[PDB]
Amino acid sequence: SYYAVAVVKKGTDFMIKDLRGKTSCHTGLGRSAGWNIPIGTLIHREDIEWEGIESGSVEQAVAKFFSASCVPGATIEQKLCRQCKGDAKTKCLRNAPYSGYSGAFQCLKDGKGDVAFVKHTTVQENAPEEKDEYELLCLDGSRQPVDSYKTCNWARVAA
Ligand SMILES: [Fe+3]
Repeated sequence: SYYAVAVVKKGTDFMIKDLRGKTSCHTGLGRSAGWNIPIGTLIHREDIEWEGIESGSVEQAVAKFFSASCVPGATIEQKLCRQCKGDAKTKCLRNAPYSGYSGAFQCLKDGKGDVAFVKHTTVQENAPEEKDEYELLCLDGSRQPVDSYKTCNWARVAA
């Protein structure tokens, strides 16, 4: 079991209400801290209105919602692939430089994203020497520092 956390650089000042039109980094299409929890959360405080109905387009309603994302694994929406590092043909594959926990966070570190949707051990695991350079978006419209994820997380995820 992990916690889903939303990780941001210190010195940006956007809160959870303020996410529309930001850029984002996800581990990949369909993963738990990655597409599932933040996108469903955003859908249920009504930030992402489900744009589709020729077609349940979740990918569309999300592309409508952030400016540009990296979401390795994305099928339909070429906005979702727009911040991804790598080659033309490769960069948005389900494994690619920006795929996964480590890659979602490297997206944000690299400046390629304003937020990374990840898990509670990602910043320590990947950059223990730069943890104070980050904080976490809480659901209550505050920030807390990276250690505070028990008190600052989008959800607790099963095994
Ligand atoms: Fe996961």
